[PDB]
Amino acid sequence: LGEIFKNSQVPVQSSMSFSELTQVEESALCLELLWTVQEEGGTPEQGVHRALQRLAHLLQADRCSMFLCRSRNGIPEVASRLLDVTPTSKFEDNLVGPDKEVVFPLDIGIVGWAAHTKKTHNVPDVKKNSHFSDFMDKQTGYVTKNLLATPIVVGKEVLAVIMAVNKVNASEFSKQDEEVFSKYLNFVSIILRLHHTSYMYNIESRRSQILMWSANKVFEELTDVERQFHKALYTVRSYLNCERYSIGLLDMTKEKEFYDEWPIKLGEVEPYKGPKTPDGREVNFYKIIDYILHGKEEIKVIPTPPADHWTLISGLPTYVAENGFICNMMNAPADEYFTFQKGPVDETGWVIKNVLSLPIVNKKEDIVGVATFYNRKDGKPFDEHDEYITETLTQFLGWSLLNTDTYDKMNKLENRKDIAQEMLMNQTKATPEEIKSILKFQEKLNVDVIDDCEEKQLVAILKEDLPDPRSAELYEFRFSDFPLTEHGLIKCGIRLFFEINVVEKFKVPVEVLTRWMYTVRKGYRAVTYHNWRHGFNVGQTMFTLLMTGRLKKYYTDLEAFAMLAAAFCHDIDHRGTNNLYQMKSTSPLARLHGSSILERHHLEYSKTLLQDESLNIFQNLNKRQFETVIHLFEVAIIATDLALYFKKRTMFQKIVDACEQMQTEEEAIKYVTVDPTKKEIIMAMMMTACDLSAITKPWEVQSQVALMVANEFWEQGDLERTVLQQQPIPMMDRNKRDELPKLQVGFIDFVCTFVYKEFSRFHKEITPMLSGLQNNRVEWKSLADEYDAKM
Amino acid sequence: QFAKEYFDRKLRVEVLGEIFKNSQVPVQSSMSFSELTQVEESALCLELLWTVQEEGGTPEQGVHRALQRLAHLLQADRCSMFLCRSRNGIPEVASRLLDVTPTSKFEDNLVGPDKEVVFPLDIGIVGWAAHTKKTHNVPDVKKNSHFSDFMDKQTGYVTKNLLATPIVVGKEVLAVIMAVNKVNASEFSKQDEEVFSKYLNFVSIILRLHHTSYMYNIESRRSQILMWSANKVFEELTDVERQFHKALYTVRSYLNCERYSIGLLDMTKEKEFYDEWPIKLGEVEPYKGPKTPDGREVNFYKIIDYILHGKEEIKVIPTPPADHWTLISGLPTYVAENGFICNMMNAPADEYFTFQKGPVDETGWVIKNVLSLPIVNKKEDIVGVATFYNRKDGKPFDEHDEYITETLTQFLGWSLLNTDTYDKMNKLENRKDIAQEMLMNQTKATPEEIKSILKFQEKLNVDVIDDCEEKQLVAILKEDLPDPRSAELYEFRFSDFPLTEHGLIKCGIRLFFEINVVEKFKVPVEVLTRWMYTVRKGYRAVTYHNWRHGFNVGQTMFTLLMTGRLKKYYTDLEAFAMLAAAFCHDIDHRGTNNLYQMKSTSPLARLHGSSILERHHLEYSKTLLQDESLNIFQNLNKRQFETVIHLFEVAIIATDLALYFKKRTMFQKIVDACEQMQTEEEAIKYVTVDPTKKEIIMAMMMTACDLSAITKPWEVQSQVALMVANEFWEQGDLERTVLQQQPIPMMDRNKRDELPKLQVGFIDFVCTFVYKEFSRFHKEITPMLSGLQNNRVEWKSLADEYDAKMKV
Amino acid sequence: GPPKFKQRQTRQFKSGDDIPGMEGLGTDITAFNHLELHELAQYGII
Amino acid sequence: KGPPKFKQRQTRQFKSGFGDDIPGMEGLGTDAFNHLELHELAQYGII
Ligand SMILES: Nc1nc2c(ncn2[C@@H]2O[C@H](COP(=O)(O)O)[C@@H](O)[C@H]2O)c(=O)[nH]1
Ligand SMILES: Nc1nc2c(ncn2[C@@H]2O[C@H](COP(=O)(O)O)[C@@H](O)[C@H]2O)c(=O)[nH]1
Ligand SMILES: Nc1nc2c(ncn2[C@@H]2O[C@@H]3COP(=O)(O)O[C@H]3[C@H]2O)c(=O)[nH]1
Ligand SMILES: Nc1nc2c(ncn2[C@@H]2O[C@@H]3COP(=O)(O)O[C@H]3[C@H]2O)c(=O)[nH]1
Ligand SMILES: [Mg+2]
Ligand SMILES: [Mg+2]
Ligand SMILES: [Zn+2]
Ligand SMILES: [Zn+2]
Repeated sequence: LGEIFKNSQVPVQSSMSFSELTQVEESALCLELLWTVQEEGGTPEQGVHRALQRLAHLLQADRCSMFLCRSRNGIPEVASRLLDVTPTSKFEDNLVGPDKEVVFPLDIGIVGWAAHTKKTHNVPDVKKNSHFSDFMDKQTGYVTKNLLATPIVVGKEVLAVIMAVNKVNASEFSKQDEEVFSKYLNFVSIILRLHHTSYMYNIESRRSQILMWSANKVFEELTDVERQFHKALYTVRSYLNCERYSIGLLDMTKEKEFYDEWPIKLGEVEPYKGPKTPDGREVNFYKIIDYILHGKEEIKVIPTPPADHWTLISGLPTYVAENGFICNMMNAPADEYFTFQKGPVDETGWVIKNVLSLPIVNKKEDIVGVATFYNRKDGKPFDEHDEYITETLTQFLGWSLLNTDTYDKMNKLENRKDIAQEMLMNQTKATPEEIKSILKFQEKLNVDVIDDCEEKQLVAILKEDLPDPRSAELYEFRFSDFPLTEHGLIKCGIRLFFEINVVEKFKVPVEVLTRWMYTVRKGYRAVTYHNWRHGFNVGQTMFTLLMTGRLKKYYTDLEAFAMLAAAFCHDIDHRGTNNLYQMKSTSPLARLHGSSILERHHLEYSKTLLQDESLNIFQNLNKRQFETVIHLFEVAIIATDLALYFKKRTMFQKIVDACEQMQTEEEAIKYVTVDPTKKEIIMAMMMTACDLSAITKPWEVQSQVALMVANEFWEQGDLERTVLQQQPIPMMDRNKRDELPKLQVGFIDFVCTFVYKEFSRFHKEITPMLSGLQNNRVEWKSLADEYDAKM
Repeated sequence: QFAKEYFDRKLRVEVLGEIFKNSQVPVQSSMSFSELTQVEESALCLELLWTVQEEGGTPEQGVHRALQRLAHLLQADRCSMFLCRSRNGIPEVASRLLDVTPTSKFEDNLVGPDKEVVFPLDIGIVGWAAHTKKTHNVPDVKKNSHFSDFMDKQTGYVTKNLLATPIVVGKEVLAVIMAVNKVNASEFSKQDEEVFSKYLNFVSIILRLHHTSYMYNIESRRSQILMWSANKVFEELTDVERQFHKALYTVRSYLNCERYSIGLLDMTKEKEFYDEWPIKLGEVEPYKGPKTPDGREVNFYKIIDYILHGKEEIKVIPTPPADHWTLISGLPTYVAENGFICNMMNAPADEYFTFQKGPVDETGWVIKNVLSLPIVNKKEDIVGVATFYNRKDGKPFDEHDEYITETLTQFLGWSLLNTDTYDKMNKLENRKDIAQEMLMNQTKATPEEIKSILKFQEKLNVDVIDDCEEKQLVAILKEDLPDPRSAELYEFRFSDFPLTEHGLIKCGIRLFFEINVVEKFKVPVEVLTRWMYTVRKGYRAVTYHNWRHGFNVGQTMFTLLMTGRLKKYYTDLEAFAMLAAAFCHDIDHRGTNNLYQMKSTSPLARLHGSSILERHHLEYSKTLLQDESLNIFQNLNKRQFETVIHLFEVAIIATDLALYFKKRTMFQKIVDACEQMQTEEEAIKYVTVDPTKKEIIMAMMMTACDLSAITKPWEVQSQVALMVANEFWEQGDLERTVLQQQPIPMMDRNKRDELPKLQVGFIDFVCTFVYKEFSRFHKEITPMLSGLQNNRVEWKSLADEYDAKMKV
Repeated sequence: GPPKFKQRQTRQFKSGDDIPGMEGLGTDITAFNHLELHELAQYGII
Repeated sequence: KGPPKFKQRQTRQFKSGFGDDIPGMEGLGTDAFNHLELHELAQYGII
């Protein structure tokens, strides 16, 4: 006993010294314990088991144990992982499966107090501590009279609590035992830190993959809530890692129709009583999407599910819809409140073990759906990490609800635009009475309202009811529309279309042509100057240029057809305000079209008119010819913008100079025709000349037209002053009315003179136009100088 | 004796504590690993065990401690550590610890990023060791085929023997450990390799801990970048610039870069014809220069800079010059041209790219590392180039940072759906507004049409402006309008056949004047006339649902309110709104039933789920009322206007027959309750107390007015039934030709002779209930029902003739 | 010459016939007396 | 019995909303003739 004093005896055999051998064997065993973690394919539980066996051997204790720490619903708890670990014990028998664990909340149990305090706790007598619990002792029939537990804390977080119980050869765990425990559990802490870091990396990788795939599927196509949610969930199937999960979508109709409210207010039907979302809507799951992953990988959709549906049999989805909480539940059927299915859920042997239900939340914090995730692939209950992943997924879906709403708004806007355009086309299109007012088939052919007459007969009868082209000076630059009514202008326009020999050549219908002419007239508004009279004047000027000006030799019949049509439709639906007011007033036209707002609007409207089969004047020509006509139409209408003409003046001048040096007309025709760009430039200049042709009219017509233009510009300036609070330019200012002559002189010297000078140089037959302009300028000078005399 | 180690086993706890405490702190020095007793070897193992337990710090300290331990265990010198990296999918090895010697301080051994030496895996035996992931032990390295002498030339130190073992975790190599120039001997030793491996086990443990922590950190950064980008993208719809700026600025804390910028390319693919003219004519030479794979010119139209190294500023340069510090080097243009992910370390050292070799903003910031990535469409078309400059840590960009930024740019490229959708939304909204404005201009009555009715110019001699008081206009209009007694507007037997449509407009304005609402609510006369003419023009030219049907329905309601004495339950404002809704209950009727709208999938059917045409009429009436010129409800309070709008909705929606069929029973109950009241005033109070009762009665009045043609005399009824039959036959023809479906017997022309019988089946099924209940409610509506019965008899007679015609 | 650079990675996330159950997801569809059920359809009321 | 306690939604993490608080957004939403024409052209309102 105590007779011989303590000494570090040298064994000579099998050992140099007791302490030296102890240190050597301890170092070797610790090295092997560290190498355990490097053995890929194993688990940290095996290393912890080896460490606990060594600790039990060294401390002369019994039944070493480990309790892992979880966090559910925001509260921590512990669960036994390794129990009754003793020296020379099998790992498989010692490990506790997820279905046999005992869960302790932090507030009960010595394990709970150790985890909460994050410090070593050594209790010599369990009966003297209020934190001791008898749950495990009564469950397993084991008596404990000594405890020593230190938590495994890394990163200010507890992973496990490891204890030793009932020292066999003593009644107390001394301080040295506590120190040895602390160091060995530091090594176990290294192992558990490695494991926890790997688990964190896997969790974050799963979360990032979920976000990638949800973003890829959401931005793939703009669809509704159901299809988008189905795509996202079906894609992130693998990364959820759940045996089975579902999503239920609630109805979003926050208000009832007035005819469904009468029985409620009259008392015929009792008021609704039952679950309600925080917004106040009745909890009505209108669709359930079930994803089956345990076997056969089934996916099913239940529209208007019954209350007998296995997802809704328990009250958890309805509870989530009512409250909006995140519900984490372990051993759900054992719970009394929610009444889960204790037995098999369906015909196959599947039972509900753990449930995780989260709500999908709109921008307005409304509840759009409830996503319920059932038992995990492994037997372990849902941790805080699974809650993190599923919460991120549900937040992403609630955000993509914006894309769903935008798709719905897209559909509504498209439908409203289609309805408005159709109604506008119905209003604008010429009525059959208006067509009959021109194509008098009833009073001349003796036929019923229904048209079954031959096209040639229609051409022949219409050609006898149109104004004579030689009379009314339709071929002359002096043509004045003042003595003609608008119906006469329509008739003259149809006659102009007939005179170039394109109705018979391209087999355009007579009724279609008349309807198109009348619709084009009705498209022009009732503004002072940019009305149907201006459109017909431009069309007649283009016809004069093509026929009298001998420019038709540069263009084919189809091209001339396009020129006449675009000249007639060059100013369609003009509101009376130029591009500057469109930009300054932030009109929808300016927001839709960037450059040449009015020209692009006219082109779009005229192409819309040509799209309809009842107005398509180019109905019977080839596809390539139609594409050519559309391109010609675009060029002609866009060229009417005077900025483009100002930019291309020099190009046209170069073309004219090149053509002037040739002594043979055939050579000039060959030079122009072979290059489509030259034809397009000449066409743009022709359109500009047609638009400005009002200047070249005789003096009375020019004076009246200039007065009309001035009256339109003054109205625009007054409206700009009223609604834009800006001072108009002197040209558009009404108070500068007496300044009208001088300005016009400038307009002749700045814009119009170049076009007609270059056209007179290019073609001598267009000489009168320029001449007329000069005469008009002289007259305006006589009005400007008088103003200087009036001053 | 007789007690062998038992007492020692009892006291072993104190010994373990003592040895742990007294061997944790002190550091032991020993040589050659073979002149060492097991005790000090165990103590060394405990030292390195403690060193593994970092408890905070950096892995390089523990690696260096282990390296010097190995240096004085192997009798070698100048041990080294090479960290393996990956750039552009190419693995490389850099030097992290150089010339590790026993009793050598750690600071001198560490190699900063500035002075690191990088070897490709095809250069040096370190490269082969990292490639094969196997232990290599080479003497006489000058005779080896893999040895590279570049480091020896750089440092002036000769090597003769070496033993390099790569550190590999998870099939990935992290570092290569070298021991060189064994002293007093050559060839190393097999036991030297064994101890090398058994301590590189400690080194691998440390490296595995550090690598797992780093991988977790980068994955967390990627996940948070994804979260923040998704949160900012889904906030609202916006164009490319603002969306990209929000997404890139919100994640500035997770991108460990001192500076980074984004440059956006011009998206215009084709040019206008007038811009193409100079090129085609040859006056301007064709553009030669950088071009994206899609063929567009490489033009950066806007650049956003994010400066984070000093004072945080976000410079936005619209149309940046080529002098901009991002574009002076060719990297952004190279990325725009090719679309490769470019990782550049030591950027100024490169020759192809003219990166600035000094400070760029006069703030002392010098470009060291660059990472440039392209952003693509769904069509694999480049939209922008994102350039991330030198890393915060100073180390060159590796595969992990490339992963993070590549995921960010992939998300940004996917996010362009919300920009294309934004542009489409703007275009669709603008086109809808333009179409509605032009439709309203086409539909609204011209001033000439107003002057036709309101002849102010012929009685006040103004002829120019409506500068007169409202009393003058009222007096002028009252004389012109027809007298209600002369035109039989009050009678139930009124027929619109003699009158013209202009006469119908005049009679409608007269009806509005009769109920005394123009004067009380101060409805402008010109506004009222314009609204009436606009409502007339809104009705299409269909056979039955034309302006005449709307006028007949309005006049029937006027008769019910005045002659039928049903105005007792309704106030003046309710009667006004009710008449206005009656006149517009069938506005803009295409000429088809709701079933045709549903089957044909018309835009109306997709826009409105149920009661399609009725909701369309209500929406169009509200659109008419929105215009100030057409708004007869101008001078009304907000509450009164809300009441009028509610009455409009109820009336126009209840116009349909399915709702009436579903709600017949409540009207029957109301009539039954009112029938038992002993006094008229009690019934009036009972009806007027509950608003729902008034709404039900008004809906039933809508239904009665809508079918009023049945109660007209036989001459009117025959023509009206012929019109309705013609409309239904036209719809049936449309269904047969377009929808390729056989129509119901009513809409089939072949069942034309069956029109009488069906009308009988109509009269006793839909109209008889409502008219009988109204007759029971008010005896003044007794003639209507009476007339209905007479009409039925006539139809019955015709049916009998049919029964004869097919009997023979 | 330019250094060798990494090509763009698109196959991994490149990836509804593929997604089962989408056929019954595009549109969702939800009263009178016994005799009225046929007469209403006869007259086109519904 | 009472329902088990459940965690509340972490709306505080991303509560933030959209606006111009991001620096540099004020200039981010939106982005030819002869000398004599510069004034005469604008005086006629042609441009
Ligand atoms: N001062 C003046 N300007 C005119 C005259 N004729 C046309 N313009 C200008 O030329 C423009 C032609 O545009 P468009 O007719 O294609 O809409 C007009 O809007 C107007 O600004 C005119 O006789 N006098
Ligand atoms: N068989 C038959 N149906 C009618 C008659 N008058 C109206 N209807 C039906 O009742 C509907 C009333 O709704 P509304 O079209 O007037 O808004 C008509 O569309 C039509 O279906 C009729 O005289 N005979
Ligand atoms: N059967 C058994 N019970 C244990 C073991 N370790 C702890 N316990 C008991 O489980 C109990 C859990 O709560 P306590 O910490 O209060 O007390 C604990 C011990 O009484 C063990 O290894 N085996
Ligand atoms: N001067 C010096 N060279 C070293 C050191 N460690 C390795 N090297 C050498 O750097 C070289 C890099 O390429 P090698 O692998 O072929 O061979 C390596 C060694 O020869 C060291 O600590 N100091
Ligand atoms: Mg124009
Ligand atoms: Mg209707
Ligand atoms: Zn014009
Ligand atoms: Zn009707």
